[PDB]
Amino acid sequence: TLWLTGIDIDNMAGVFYMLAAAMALSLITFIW
Amino acid sequence: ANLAAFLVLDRPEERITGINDPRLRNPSDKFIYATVKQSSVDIYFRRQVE
Repeated sequence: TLWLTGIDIDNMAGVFYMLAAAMALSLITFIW
Repeated sequence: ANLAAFLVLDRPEERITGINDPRLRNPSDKFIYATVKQSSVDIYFRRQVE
């Protein structure tokens, strides 16, 4: 005790996921 | 998320626990502290050797 002691990133993924969902829906509308 | 990251950890410097604070173990010029003079505090510091 005496000695030897002492001392987000997911926003881009989410926006990519929502963009991919929007693109998929747009493709569905286009094919319909 | 930003508000939680702001409020979880307090930006102010942590208070000194006592005579066994981590900064006291290895004093540095960035955190300078001293007593007044050769008074009883200095006698206690000299008597302590750890």
